[PDB]
Amino acid sequence: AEVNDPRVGFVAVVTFPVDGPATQHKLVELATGGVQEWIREVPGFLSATYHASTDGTAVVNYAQWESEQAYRVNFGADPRSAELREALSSLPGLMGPPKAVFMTPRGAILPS
Amino acid sequence: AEVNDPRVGFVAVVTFPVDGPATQHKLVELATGGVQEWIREVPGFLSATYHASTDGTAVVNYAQWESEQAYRVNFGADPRSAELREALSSLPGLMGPPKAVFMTPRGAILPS
Ligand SMILES: CN(C)[C@@H]1C(=O)C(C(N)=O)=C(O)C2=C(O)c3c(cc4cccc(O)c4c3O)C[C@H]21
Repeated sequence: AEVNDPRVGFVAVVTFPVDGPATQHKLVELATGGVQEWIREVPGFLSATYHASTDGTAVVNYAQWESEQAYRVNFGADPRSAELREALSSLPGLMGPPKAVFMTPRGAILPS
Repeated sequence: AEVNDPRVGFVAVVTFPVDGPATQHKLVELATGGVQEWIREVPGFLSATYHASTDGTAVVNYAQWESEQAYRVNFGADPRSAELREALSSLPGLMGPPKAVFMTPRGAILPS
């Protein structure tokens, strides 16, 4: 969604510490895989964008949801979220567990 | 811009540690209170979205840029960037200097 779309009620920013660019590419490919297609159809899901840090040491997911309740009761309650968490957090090359920060959009500066 | 617009070549995620929700509100209010009106017309600036962490301890900015070159040359190299930093650090309730992570969008999941 546009970053300041009013439908975006909740945002998760998840950071995965990796040992380098080869692992960053694998992590992204696995996360945006094809078998993660079910996420697209979860009620309340708006977007998940994976980024590689410029220094090769981290992959960051910025994800937009309609609400915290949608994220917790529709994605979190689904058995596939536990499956995906296991898979991503056990890929070889990870230097620690993913760290998530949950947050609400409160203001935005955009060009006119 | 849409999170997966291909024009987004460079992203900065800046985390401001704060002492609770009241400071969260005051910092977003400051950041969107006109101190950075000038940024809207900077070439290559796409957006700056400020969010309050749900735990009350940080304000996070997700900022989209057309390229790292536009960010460094049209933002970082402009003396007004430093004035903006100084304005945001002068607020009571900040608990440390802001932390930045620089990154490139590499994959996305959108709805359907
Ligand atoms: C490893 N998986 C990928 C991982 C793990 O471990 C944690 C965690 N253990 O704290 C986490 O919070 C994740 C998280 O919040 C995720 C995970 C993927 C994921 C995918 C799409 C949207 C979205 O919002 C989201 C997400 O929030 C990946 C998570």
